[PDB]
Amino acid sequence: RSRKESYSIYVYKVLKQVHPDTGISSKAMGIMNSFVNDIFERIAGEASRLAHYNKRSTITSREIQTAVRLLLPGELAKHAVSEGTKAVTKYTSS
Amino acid sequence: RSRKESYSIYVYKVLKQVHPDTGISSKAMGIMNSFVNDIFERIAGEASRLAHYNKRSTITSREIQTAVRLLLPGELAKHAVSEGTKAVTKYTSS
Amino acid sequence: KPHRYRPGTVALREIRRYQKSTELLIRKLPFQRLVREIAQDFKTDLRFQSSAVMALQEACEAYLVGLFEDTNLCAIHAKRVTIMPKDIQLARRIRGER
Amino acid sequence: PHRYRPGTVALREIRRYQKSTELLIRKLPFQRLVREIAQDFKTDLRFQSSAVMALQEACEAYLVGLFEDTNLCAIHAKRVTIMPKDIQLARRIRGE
Amino acid sequence: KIRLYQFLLDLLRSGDMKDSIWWVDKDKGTFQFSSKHKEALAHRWGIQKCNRKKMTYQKMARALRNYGKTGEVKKVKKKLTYQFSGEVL
Amino acid sequence: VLRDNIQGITKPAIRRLARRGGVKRISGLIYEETRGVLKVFLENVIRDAVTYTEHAKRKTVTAMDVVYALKRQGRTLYGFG
Amino acid sequence: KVLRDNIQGITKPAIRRLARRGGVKRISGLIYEETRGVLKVFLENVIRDAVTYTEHAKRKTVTAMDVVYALKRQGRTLYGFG
Amino acid sequence: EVQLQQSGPELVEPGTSVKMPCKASGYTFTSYTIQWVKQTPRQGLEWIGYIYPYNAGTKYNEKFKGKATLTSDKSSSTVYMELSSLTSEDSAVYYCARKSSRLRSTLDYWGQGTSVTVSDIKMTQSPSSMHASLGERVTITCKASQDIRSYLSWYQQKPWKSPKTLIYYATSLADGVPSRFSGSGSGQDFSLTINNLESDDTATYYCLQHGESPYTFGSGTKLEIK
Amino acid sequence: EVQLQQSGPELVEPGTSVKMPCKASGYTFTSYTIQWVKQTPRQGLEWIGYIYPYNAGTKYNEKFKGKATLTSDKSSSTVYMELSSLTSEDSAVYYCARKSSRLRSTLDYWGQGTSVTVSDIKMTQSPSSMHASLGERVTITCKASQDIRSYLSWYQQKPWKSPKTLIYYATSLADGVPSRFSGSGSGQDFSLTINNLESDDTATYYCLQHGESPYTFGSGTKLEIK
Amino acid sequence: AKAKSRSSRAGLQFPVGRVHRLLRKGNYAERVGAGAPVYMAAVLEYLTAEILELAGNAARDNKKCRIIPRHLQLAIRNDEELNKLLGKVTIAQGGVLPNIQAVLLPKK
Amino acid sequence: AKAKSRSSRAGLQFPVGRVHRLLRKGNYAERVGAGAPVYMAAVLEYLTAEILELAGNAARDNKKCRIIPRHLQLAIRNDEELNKLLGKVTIAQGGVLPNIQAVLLPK
DNA sequence: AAAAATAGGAACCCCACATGCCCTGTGTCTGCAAGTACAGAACTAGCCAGACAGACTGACCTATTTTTGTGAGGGGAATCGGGAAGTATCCATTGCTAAGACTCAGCAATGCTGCAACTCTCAGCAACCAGCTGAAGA
DNA sequence: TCTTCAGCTGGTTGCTGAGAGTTGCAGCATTGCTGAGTCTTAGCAATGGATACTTCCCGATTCCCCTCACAAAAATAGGTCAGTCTGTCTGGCTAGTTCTGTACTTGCAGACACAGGGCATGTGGGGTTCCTATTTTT
Repeated sequence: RSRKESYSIYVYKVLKQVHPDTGISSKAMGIMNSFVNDIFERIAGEASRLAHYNKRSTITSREIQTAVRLLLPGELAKHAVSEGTKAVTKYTSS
Repeated sequence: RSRKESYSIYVYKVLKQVHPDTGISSKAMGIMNSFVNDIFERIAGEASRLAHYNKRSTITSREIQTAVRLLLPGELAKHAVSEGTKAVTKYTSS
Repeated sequence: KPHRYRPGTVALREIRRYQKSTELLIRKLPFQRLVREIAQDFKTDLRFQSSAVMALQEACEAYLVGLFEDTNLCAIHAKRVTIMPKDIQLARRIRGER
Repeated sequence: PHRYRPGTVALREIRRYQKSTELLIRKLPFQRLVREIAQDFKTDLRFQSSAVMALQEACEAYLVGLFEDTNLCAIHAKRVTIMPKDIQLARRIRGE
Repeated sequence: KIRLYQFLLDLLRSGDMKDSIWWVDKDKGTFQFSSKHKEALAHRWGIQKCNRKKMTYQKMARALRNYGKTGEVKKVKKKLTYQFSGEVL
Repeated sequence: VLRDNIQGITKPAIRRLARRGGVKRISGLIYEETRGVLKVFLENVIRDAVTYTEHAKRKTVTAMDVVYALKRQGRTLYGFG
Repeated sequence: KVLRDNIQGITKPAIRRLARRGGVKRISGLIYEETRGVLKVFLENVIRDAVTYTEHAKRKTVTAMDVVYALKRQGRTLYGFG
Repeated sequence: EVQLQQSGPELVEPGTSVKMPCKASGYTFTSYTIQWVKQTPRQGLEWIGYIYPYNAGTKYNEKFKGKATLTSDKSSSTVYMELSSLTSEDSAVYYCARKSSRLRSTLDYWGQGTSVTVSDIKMTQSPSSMHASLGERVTITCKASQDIRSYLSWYQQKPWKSPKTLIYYATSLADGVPSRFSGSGSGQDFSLTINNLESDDTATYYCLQHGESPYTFGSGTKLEIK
Repeated sequence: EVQLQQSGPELVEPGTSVKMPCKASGYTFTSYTIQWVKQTPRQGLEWIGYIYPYNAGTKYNEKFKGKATLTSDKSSSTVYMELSSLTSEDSAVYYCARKSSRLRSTLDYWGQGTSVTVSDIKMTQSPSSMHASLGERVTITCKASQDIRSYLSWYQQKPWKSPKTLIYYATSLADGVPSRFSGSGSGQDFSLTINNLESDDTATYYCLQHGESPYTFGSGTKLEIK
Repeated sequence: AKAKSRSSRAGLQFPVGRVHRLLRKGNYAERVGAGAPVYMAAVLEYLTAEILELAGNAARDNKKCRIIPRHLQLAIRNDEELNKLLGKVTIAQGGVLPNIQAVLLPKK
Repeated sequence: AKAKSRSSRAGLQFPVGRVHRLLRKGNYAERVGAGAPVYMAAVLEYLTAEILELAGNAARDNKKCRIIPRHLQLAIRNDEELNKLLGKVTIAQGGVLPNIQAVLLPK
């Protein structure tokens, strides 16, 4: 009863979504949780840093938009911004 | 006419007080401003990360002192903690 | 005459077996004794988690494998297959921390 | 006439250029190059002079660091002449 | 600042490298300059004042005549001489 | 529109950048490969810089954003802001 | 208690195993000394950073999270420990 | 900017070793995989294999195993296909085209085609050939055998021309294609939507799956305008 | 932890040249300057020069230029002092000691001292000697000739023993020193104040400036207890 | 009123609210826009889906029904873009990619 | 009462209130302590004073009045600790140290 | 004859110096909540202790990689010469960055709610044990 | 007529999966207000044309000095092997450390008067920078 608050069941849900018939070890849960945390703090630091660059006190879709164009190289950037754009479009229409 | 708000005059005053005769170019002032700013966001990012580590919502002298010990290598750490401890100690007496 | 292998094929065989094996190549007891050796000089009577010393472990074997493949590239560049300490010093120099 | 032995002249400009601090690459072809390579991202950009200064000096610093790296790489192999194997090894160790 | 005549009196008082400039009458403050080491004095005073190009003796001759207008450090009619007053000594 | 300015950096220019680094003798195959690595350095650096300038709705690229891009890349530069 | 002489605790067949993980065929007998020196300076650096992190935390037992942060200090991010 | 240079047609007697290049430029040559495909008048487009130049990783079709051979050259940015022991039924056009390493990515740009002349999931294009005026309503069905996680890509091929990429990930429009084209459907059933019609639409259309290792092309649909 | 090993005593005829090492351990060798100082009984201590092994930078005293030569071995962490053309007025005890490259830092640790026998700014220590019991005040004066920006430090040496650093930057205590010592003064007037006196405190005391290139010691002061 | 999850509103699986909470308490700025957490969740699902799919292929051709971190390293090292994103990584319990040198191969 | 600067109170030249303001709006923590800006002004005066001493010593050895960035390059590249601190930074018109290999020298 | 010494007009750079002004850091007051000294539950690190087995290591043979020496050869360092852009000022234009004024869209703050998540406990089932009862075998 | 094997009935001891309890956290309803979006115009730097000259670069020659090809050694390190010495893995047991819970408190945030330091500007002394007219010997 310490409330570690990891992301193990959520990445478990997405892997059972994409690969329905494969199990996975807890070591890979540790690797993936460290990956999501490390990538998240990287891109969030870049987004806040870019918001400070433009004397802007907020982070919106435009700042994280430019920041994911920055950090993800090449075609990962364009595929990620396409899926993020359709995700925020579907959430906007609700 | 836009209040550029640099650190030139303080480097000027410290330069005069410890070197009473030496001249100085404005290009070296740009070098000094870039250096002091780069050290500022480095040590401030270290202090923010270490304060977020110990679930601390405040930055006092202890974590940023630990950031001084982390960043500056060798004799720089002990001399810097000496100057900072002397400064905050005589400031506490006011 | 007993059957003896020519040099190199045992070396290539252990290259093949150690590039697909993932277990730790350093024994845990001397490594934790060594990190305790490091540990006295900073402060006395420190305490360590097992996960912590495995973390420093796999970090330092990753660092040494990176350094050794850099040493390999340096030795192949010198028209050689033998590594000497000057290869390690050159790799440490180009990587920037000397 | 009198002709200098090879290497001595070369180390003379080694000595005068290591103490020199001015810029080495001509401004007009370099700014033409940066405009050409910036044309492909978005057409008709605009550059202030200080930006071109920053690109040029960053390029000079990166290239002189890479050249001293290739110097150590080449003199490791008991050679005084650099070949593209040396720059390939230097970029591979530096992570490019 | 006004370092010109002050340091010119200072090296005369210090007695350093007297082949260029030496004392002929310390009471009235006059002194006789050599015509050979004046280029060495030009380079030495240029590197002290931290200039941009090489100093010429014609340019120091241009600079030092401004003290005659103020009235402290003056010039008399004799080849390569220059003198102080009683106040500045 | 501009073309083939990669050859604008002349042969003694790569020679002089070698001379700053202490290089004694240079083979003939060095020059084109140094042009290539110089080009890849420009393409990544200018890509970061143009992304920063498109974020701010500026079609004029500042030196300050160049310091930003080099500092994120790991080659922080001083004196330009 | 006090501890002594464990930098030679790593064996030269273990260093050979590390080399064969690094993909090198032939090694010399002189590689182990500067191997121990490089390994020595690497762990004294990371323990200096880690015990500084612990000493700010006012803790006496070094966890694994400050180890992950100590490896993240030099741009050597360590994974799977939190 | 992305260009895939290829050689011309060859008149080769059977049983001879043939090697042709796939020189590329305008982009980082190592960053993208290079795919290979041949097209016959009797079987249509048919995937051969691909190589990824970072590790020289090769994967070949099972029915082209041994016949096909891939080599890569990082120095000249060229990739070579080798054909050994030429069968008489090998007189066909050969295309090499660029594809990124993602399964979301697909074949974006194509070579011109080398007409070399010699002296598993069954996925099917349901409509055979459509006849239309300049403003009708058309829809092409690409029902497959098993399920794929939207790994479908639609291609338009003009006669004696390279195929053109239209849709990636079965719903997202490719760069340079106008919004008149749109893909739909997920899982096993799919549809391609074209609202406006012009004269240049008269071509042969294909859909391509990549959810499994052997890539299979559609039967082909010839659209006819006026 | 830190060690500064030296060689033994030397019985040397005049006119020759003698090499001696200063092997050190317990710290990062390339990050610290190594200074050399000799000890004559009739002039006290005389600074020779220093070496910086990170770039092999040299600097010598003009009184010892030519006679003094420093050679450094980075591999064995050992530096070597070289005396050339030994005259009769060279019989002295030679010490090698460590100092950081920081100007605030001073000579923190010392070697045992090699006793070799042969077969500007002026610093003034005003009270040469004094006698005191075990509990009173004592004040030592270190008035200088020129202005020094608080770049002064005090040292205590026992007879036939290495010197020990007491203060650094003329006000801040060193490591391991008790709080009985207290330094004061800046500019040209400098003083050190000692709170309590013990039986081990009787020794010879020196103050060394490092605000200028010629490092000059004082005349010395012998302290007597009880 | 019935409350629907913002992940369900966006049609994703990662929690938008937890991301927004971590962004607000992450000391980035005192204001956070609406599209930033959902965009963050979208790019996170892209990265996790791609890496788990590559690990699924690495387990499938190895005839394993459980992903080991060796599959994770074989996924992350076999792409220049993934290696460029993860140049400074050390993955726990994974080993190293099997590669051989050209000179170290036998001549015959 | 009479206004008195925290820099004047603490014996600092660097502005304590201004670095305090940059800590408040630098998005580092929701609260900030009193002694941290004094600590930062102290350590920044240490760093600037030290490398300006090395630069002034380099200028005095070269016999120049004015501090040039070449003197700053010779100041920071000739120290091991500064090179460890400032390894990954370039300096405007700094250049490099005069350094050749000994084998490149002729016999 | 002649050039160093001697004046001076006319600009030209730079380091302080003064001033307007402006704007933001000090100061004071009020509120308030994060950190902390203290106490106790728990938790896991270090140590202890023994069996055991397998990597370590010195020795030895041998094979094989490297180093040193010789030598041809060709590739670039050095040099001369002649053309060709680089650039330093000089101007015209223009466009595009930003300050300022205006208007307003979404988000921090507040409060309530409801499903989220394994957790807390529960009532029926599996095996254990003994008294009771009944059949089998002498 | 006794023992002995076997099953039923009743109570005990665990065992276990699902109904139920509990609590931290995301989402829903206002709101105001404040940072963000838009238009306008000043103004200031960037872009292009003009031109001289001057430094640099491109092109032919030489030669000489590195470097690569090749043979001999000869250090030097790899493949086997006998004895071993030490890592490890088991189980336990403290006991110093760490987390949870409170009071309170004390240092820090918000808001308003201000005024003194900081920024841009301009000016003035103290120097530099060229060149042309005049006068004494070497």
